[PDB]
Amino acid sequence: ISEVQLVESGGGLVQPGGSLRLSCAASGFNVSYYSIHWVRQAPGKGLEWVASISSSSGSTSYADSVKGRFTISADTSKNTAYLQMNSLRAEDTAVYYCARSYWYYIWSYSYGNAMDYWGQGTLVTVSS
Amino acid sequence: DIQMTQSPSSLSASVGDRVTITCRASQSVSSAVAWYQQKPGKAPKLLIYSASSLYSGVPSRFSGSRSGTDFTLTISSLQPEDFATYYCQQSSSSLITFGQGTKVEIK
Amino acid sequence: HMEEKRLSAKKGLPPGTLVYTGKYREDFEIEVMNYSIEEFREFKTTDVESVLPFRDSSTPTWINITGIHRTDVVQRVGEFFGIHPLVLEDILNVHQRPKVEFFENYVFIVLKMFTYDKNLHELESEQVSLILTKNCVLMFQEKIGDVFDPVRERIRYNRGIIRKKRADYLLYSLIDALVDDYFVLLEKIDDEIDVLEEEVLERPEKETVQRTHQLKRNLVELRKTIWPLREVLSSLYRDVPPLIEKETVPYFRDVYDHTIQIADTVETFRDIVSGLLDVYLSSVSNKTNEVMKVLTIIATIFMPLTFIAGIYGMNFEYMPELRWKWGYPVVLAVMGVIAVIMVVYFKKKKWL
Amino acid sequence: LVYTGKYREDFEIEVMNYSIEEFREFKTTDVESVLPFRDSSTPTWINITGIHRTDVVQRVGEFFGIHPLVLEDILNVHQRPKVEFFENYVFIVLKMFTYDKNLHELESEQVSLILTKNCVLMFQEKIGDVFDPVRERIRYNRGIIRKKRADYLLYSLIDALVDDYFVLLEKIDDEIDVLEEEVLERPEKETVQRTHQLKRNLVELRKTIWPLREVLSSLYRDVPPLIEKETVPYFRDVYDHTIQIADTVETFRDIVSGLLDVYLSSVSNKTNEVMKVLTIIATIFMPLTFIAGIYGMNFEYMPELRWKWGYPVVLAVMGVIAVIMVVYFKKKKWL
Amino acid sequence: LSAKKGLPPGTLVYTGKYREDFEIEVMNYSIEEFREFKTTDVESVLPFRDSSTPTWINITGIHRTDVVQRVGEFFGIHPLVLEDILNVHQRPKVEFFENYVFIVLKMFTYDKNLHELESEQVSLILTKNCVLMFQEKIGDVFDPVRERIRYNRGIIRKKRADYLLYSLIDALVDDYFVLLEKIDDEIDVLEEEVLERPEKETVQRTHQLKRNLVELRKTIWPLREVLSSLYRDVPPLIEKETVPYFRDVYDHTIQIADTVETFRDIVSGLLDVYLSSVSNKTNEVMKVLTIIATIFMPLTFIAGIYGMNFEYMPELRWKWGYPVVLAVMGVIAVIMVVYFKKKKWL
Amino acid sequence: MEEKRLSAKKGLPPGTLVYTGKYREDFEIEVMNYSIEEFREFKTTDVESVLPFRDSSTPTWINITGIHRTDVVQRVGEFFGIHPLVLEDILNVHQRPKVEFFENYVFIVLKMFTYDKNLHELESEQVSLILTKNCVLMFQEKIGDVFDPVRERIRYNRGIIRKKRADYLLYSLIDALVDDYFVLLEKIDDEIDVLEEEVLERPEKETVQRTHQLKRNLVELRKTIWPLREVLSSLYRDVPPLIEKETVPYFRDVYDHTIQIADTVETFRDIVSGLLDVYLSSVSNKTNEVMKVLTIIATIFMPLTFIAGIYGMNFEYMPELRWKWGYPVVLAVMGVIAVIMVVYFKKKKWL
Amino acid sequence: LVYTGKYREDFEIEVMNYSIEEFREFKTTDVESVLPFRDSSTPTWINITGIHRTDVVQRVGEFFGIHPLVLEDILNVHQRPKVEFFENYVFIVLKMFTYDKNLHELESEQVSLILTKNCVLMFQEKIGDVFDPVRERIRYNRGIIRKKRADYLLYSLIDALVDDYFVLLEKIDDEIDVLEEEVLERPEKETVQRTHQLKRNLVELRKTIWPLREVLSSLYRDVPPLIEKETVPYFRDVYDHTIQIADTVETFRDIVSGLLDVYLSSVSNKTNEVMKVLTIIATIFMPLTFIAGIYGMNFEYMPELRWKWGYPVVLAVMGVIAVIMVVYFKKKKWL
Ligand SMILES: [Mg+2]
Repeated sequence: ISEVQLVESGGGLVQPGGSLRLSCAASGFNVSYYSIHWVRQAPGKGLEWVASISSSSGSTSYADSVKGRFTISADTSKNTAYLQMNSLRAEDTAVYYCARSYWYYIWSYSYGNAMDYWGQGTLVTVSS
Repeated sequence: DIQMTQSPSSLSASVGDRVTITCRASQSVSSAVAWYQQKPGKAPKLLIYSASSLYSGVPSRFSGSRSGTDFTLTISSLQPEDFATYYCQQSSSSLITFGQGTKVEIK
Repeated sequence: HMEEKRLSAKKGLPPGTLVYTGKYREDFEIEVMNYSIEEFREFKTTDVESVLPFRDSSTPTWINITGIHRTDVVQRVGEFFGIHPLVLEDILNVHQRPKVEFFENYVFIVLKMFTYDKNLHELESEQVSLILTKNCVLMFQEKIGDVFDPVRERIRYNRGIIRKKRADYLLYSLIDALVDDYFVLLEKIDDEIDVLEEEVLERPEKETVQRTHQLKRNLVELRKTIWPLREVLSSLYRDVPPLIEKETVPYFRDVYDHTIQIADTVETFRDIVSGLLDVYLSSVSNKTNEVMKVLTIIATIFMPLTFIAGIYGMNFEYMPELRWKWGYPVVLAVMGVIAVIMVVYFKKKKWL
Repeated sequence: LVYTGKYREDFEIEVMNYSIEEFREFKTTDVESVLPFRDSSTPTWINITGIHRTDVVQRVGEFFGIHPLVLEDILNVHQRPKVEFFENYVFIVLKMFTYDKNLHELESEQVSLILTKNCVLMFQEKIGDVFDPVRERIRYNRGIIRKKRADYLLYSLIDALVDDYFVLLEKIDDEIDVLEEEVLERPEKETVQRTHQLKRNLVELRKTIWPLREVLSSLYRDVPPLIEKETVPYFRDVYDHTIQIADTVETFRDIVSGLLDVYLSSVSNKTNEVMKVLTIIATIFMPLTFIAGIYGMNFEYMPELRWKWGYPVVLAVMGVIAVIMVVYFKKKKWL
Repeated sequence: LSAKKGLPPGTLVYTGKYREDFEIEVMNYSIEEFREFKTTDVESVLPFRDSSTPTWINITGIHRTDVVQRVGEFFGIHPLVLEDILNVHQRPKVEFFENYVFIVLKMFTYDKNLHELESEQVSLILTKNCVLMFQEKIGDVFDPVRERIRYNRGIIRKKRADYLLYSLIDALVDDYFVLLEKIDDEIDVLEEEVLERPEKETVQRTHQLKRNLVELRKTIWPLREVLSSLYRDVPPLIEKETVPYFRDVYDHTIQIADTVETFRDIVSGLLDVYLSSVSNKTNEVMKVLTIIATIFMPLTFIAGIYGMNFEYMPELRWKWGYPVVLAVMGVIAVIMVVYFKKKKWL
Repeated sequence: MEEKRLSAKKGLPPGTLVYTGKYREDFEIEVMNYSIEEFREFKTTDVESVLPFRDSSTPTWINITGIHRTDVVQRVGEFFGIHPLVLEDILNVHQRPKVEFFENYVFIVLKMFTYDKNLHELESEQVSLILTKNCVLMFQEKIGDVFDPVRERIRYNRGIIRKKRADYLLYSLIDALVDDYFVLLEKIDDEIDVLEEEVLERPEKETVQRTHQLKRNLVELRKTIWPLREVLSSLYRDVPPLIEKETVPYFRDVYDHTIQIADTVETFRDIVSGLLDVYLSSVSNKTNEVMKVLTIIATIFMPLTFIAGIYGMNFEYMPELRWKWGYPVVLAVMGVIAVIMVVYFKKKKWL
Repeated sequence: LVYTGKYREDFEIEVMNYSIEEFREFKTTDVESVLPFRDSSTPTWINITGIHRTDVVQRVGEFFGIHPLVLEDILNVHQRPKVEFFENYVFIVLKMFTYDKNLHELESEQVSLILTKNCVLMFQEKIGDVFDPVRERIRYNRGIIRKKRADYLLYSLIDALVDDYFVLLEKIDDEIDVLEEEVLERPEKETVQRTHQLKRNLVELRKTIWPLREVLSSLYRDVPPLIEKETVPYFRDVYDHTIQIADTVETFRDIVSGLLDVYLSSVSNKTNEVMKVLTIIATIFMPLTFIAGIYGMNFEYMPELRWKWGYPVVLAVMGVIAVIMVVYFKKKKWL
């Protein structure tokens, strides 16, 4: 029923040092059976992976640039992912994408995840 | 962290040519490298995973090869719809990092 | 070995995640055949939930889920059907040999299909997992293309006696179809071995030896995958669980006899491969014999001639170089003499 | 429908009716007259030679009530021997092989039998089969074949065929002995190809024989529907024969492989033998020639002089170095 | 040679190579009674089927088909197994009949000096309380059974004919044991020969041995099978009390098979080892062929440089001239030889 | 003649007790009568002091180590009602491993192997178990066992050995024997690796002798392994009255262990089969190195000596009268040809 | 007491005494300062860097009441990984590894862990190890190690060792991929030596990793009360990780073996090529040298005057026979 679709929301202008929560709604799949990544892209720069959540266990992963500041979570009841951003700096203005990843197998000791479907991406501006 | 240095950065080629983009991992990653493409203003689209396997639905012209810590994406014959930025990603560790990108433009 | 069954933790992975250990991710589909004595209904779909209410069905049913790269559908089916998480891992794990396990409510059988492409001389293996429950047979595959078409035809057109029996006969039919596919694969290996052996005698190049070595590896893998199949059938007809009826055991015994035949054929193949391997070495050694024979012919004829030429070409200022008929031509005669005899001697050994 | 065989030269019909009193023979080149037509009183034996004229096959299938499927299965040549049972008759398919000392390859023909009450209806492909002695038993009234029923006739035909298999095995054994002697004493390049061809013949025999053993094991021990219980042991005979034949073939296979290795053992040795020659002569003449080059010099001032017969001195030192080289090769056992 | 040609199934022609001697040894025993005699007359020993005590009739040298035919007719023995018993080239087997059981087995003899294996066919017909054993010539292996029944040893005297058949089969299996012992000794000798001192003829001998093995297999595997037919499905003719005993012999048979199989594998290795050896040896030869060449083929070339007929030769006295080049020639040899001394080629 | 003869007890009747082994030194009897709350160890020598144990109501582990004395075996068999054929099979060392289900007892014969790393020899000693009523009889040839963990488990309440009947004791014995097979397979794998390395690096005659010895040992070991699967399958699939229904899954586990052992043995056999061909290939590679050296020197110095001899005949019409620095230019030609031929070999990568 | 290894450059002692309230760390080069810590009820982690100093390890051995047999085991560097269970202390022997992608060598440094009540003793051989993450976790209180007993410390150390094994596996995977690419296409003499070295390294890694898996299995499955139940699952998880390693190594071995196989396939073809070259070169020069010598004697009656300008004609015939030989080598696929 329905195709896979990731929809980002909550982005917008915010004062430096503030906080806002980005919401990623997933339709077409259960968030519990996959991993949800947040990837940041600054205006006119390359991609930058910022967060990752595994809803089946609550295991989280954060980039060194945002460790201790960003908080990623997911709720299966609403089938949604959330990224709470506080102590927000002016460097964090960027477009955020919410992507779904699946694990694949290379050797018995090594695994890797590839991001199948990405969302539209919401622009967050930190200035003024 | 693992640094993926991706070269070139401003590759330019004509339709029907053969394009090779290389990217090198700072340390050892066990073939867990993916290749994405991104057109301006749109979300990235996955092309290659496991550095050799071809994702479902993408054209067969894309190919991926690995030699040690050097990962090469090759377009055998360019198309008018194949001019976009290309990104490596290493997923060996839980901290996954992207390359700096390689824009492909008409010549 | 034996211990409390549990999920296996893996490094660099969330504690509860199940990973598909395969390469095929092209497509996914679910085909359901619910048949009885009177009427049957079949349908192919993509939504998983549409086939969930078939768990509690009085009539036997067959749910073929092609494509297990979608771990979500596999997990949902296993969770609703009451399948153990370790069994789900075994379904998703592909780098394992065929096996059989017996649980309270289901029996779980891992088997390997096989395809052979003469071009590229490749032997590809695809894992199929069967779960037999009280009134349903689940079959997890990897990609489009199975060897269960005869069983599908029998269900559709009411041939055989498969319609009059329960799911145990369906499981037997699937296993028998897989064994027949194994027999067809062995016939293809017959053809490949014959074609390779008719060439290895007269075209002894390195690519032929590479083909022979990869064929030997293919037969090694075939033995390693067919012996556990024999054990699976043996445990299936000698340790029947309550799920499998007392009847239909002789059918499993017939399948066991078929896999005995297959194992014997593989055993003969394991020696035929070495028979082919020896021939290339024999032929190359024969060619080496020929080339070195002509080399030693030349050496034997010419080294003494050069030696005696050097002997009569060294200056001492007192040398009997003036003899009957001026002396010199006799030397050449001697040359020819100490030449022709050598050739005659080689005619004793039939060289050149 | 159609067949696959290659022979279309000759066609024939041979009926041989017999009983205790007297026997009848027609041998016509057409359907013409078929007296029994399920007479159920006289044992009949009808050979038809030829498969090009399929019309007779369809006619006899239509009359005696042979199912169309087995009629279709009849007109095949690339099929293994087989057997089927029916409430009215039984169906049987075997094959003859022919061997010669010309090019070492076996000519194969497929021959079918059908047993109905007092009727042995059979299809051949070529005249001059191995069933000639059996005809003798009919003609000269020898043995107990001219006693009762028609199943004993089928047993006699199968016994004649397994006797043909035995004589073919004897010919193959003689060929393997000849190749064994050749490999042991006269290795040749074509010898390995001949051994491979012989191995191909043996693997063809292995392919064919085992279905025959299955056919015989199905005729016995299965409680055949319509076969006299007095004649059941006779089948066992040929069954045992088939088993023996199979075993022989298996052994032959193994022994052939042995040749395919032992020949190699000579070839790798042959190289080594040639080794010594090339290693000996050089070791005797490469230094000697060098010594000549030492005395074929052009140096102005040398010890070169009549050093008490220096020319035979050089010849004698060459002789002594040659003899020490040859005695070193004697003690090394190279030559 | 196994070809009966175009003969009826009721033929009683004998196919063998032993017609020198022919006797009948009769041993009739009970719990307290013993009798034994040799005879050359059929009717002297003919009326024994209607007896209440076990008897053993060894009719050796089956080349006069009249005695075999008369014995078969008197006992009601089917002429089919008359043909089978008179056919030497028959694999071991068993047939069950309502009134008797028929067994065909083989006795093997080994000649070490010529390295050959001789086969003889023996048959045992057990009927009620009588055992008719048909042989081919003088001499057998059943002698320990004879001393057992003559000196009142074991429990053979106080048993039925089934135990006598079991004892005869056990003696035959024991003969197979000793023959495999001889073959094992031969294999040990051959492996020592091919591993320590390999020559050209050795391989031929190896082939001969291998042949014997497969031929032995041709007889060994049916034997196992026939004993199986005496254990997993026993007729009323064989007493239940003696059923376990046959099982024991069955074990022996399967053991024999295993041993034979093992032997085959060893022989299969042997030839490969020979290849190894010869390959090693040729390597050594190559080294020598290089050494001399590397020593003497360069040096003579130097002579060819200074042996030309050109006129402008710095050859009169160039620091004594002549011997100097000899020196450097020898010098070169030094390097060459020490080079080889550093590569372990001597 | 070696101590592996099979034609022993040739002229002997069935049921005669003859020992056909090589060990005749040690003899002892060890009894471990264990119950739910006490255990008694009664290691003694006289047979008469252990016979009354057959009527006990608790599991017993009579263990007669050293069976060269036929008198003790005969007395125990007579007291326990053991068939004479079973006793003669017990004393026959070369008996194939097997299991027999008699009416009052179960008779098993297995083999345990000892393997010395210092000297490549694999010795086999059989063990005969007789599970009779509530008692287990063990027969063996010499001191030195593998059931020491079973002894420790009985002495100190580590597992559930004392909470069950004698069938579980038979289970523990079989499982310990299978574990011994596993560890000896590991040792053989170690030698497989060392011989593979020796074949790849140092091809000699000692190497081929060691390979042949390993092949012989492995084929004997496989011959012993194969009956073990049948023994275990008969133990659990065909349930006898003596073996209780509760013990069957344990025997199934041992059957799985035997299947794994057989698979590993087959893999080892395949490796050993390939090893000799690997040796031949390695020796061929070394001789090819020698081939290449000889061919290179011949290539460099045959044309050179030919064109050195081309000038030097007695032709007085040759332009040898100082054509244009003839000797230096011909030496330069020698050097040029040598250099270009060396470059050609470098192109072929031989040099 | 003898130290079998080869690392004896430096020696030092490290102490981590941590609890919930606080931790104290000190690096000392004297033996005495570490003796009293057996009495401390808080978890304690001693680290003896050098075992070549037999005096300090011996003093620790008889002060902690551990049998001299385990001392000999500690000094036995060439020892398999193993585990020993005793009444008051558990003994473990493991092997670290170091891989550098320049020399392709795999050197193992044995490490011994002795766990006693509320303390862990480490015995190493060289400066530098793989337990740095455990040190950081203890220092900065990142994990839950500070709230557990010494059994969790042993678990953390074993887990760090397994992680180092994973890193080594990554390096070996890179090496295997590079070597496979270089062997399948463009082989050379260096590649086969690299393959042999890689096979030796994989054999050693397998030969070490299986005893490690046995150690972990016997450690969690049934253990004395030395380690609390709370840490029982954690060890279990580590065992699973080891399984991964083991399986990977097995797979890796197979791949490497296959490579060697193909290189052993074409040795005889190389022999044939080499002596094709040698026979061609020796064929066209030995008779030429022979006839040069023939015209190189010193006979007076030699027909050496003029006769069509003297020398050149023989050169001609040389070329003649030469091209003849060339023709004889143009065919037969020699050239
Ligand atoms: Mg001269």
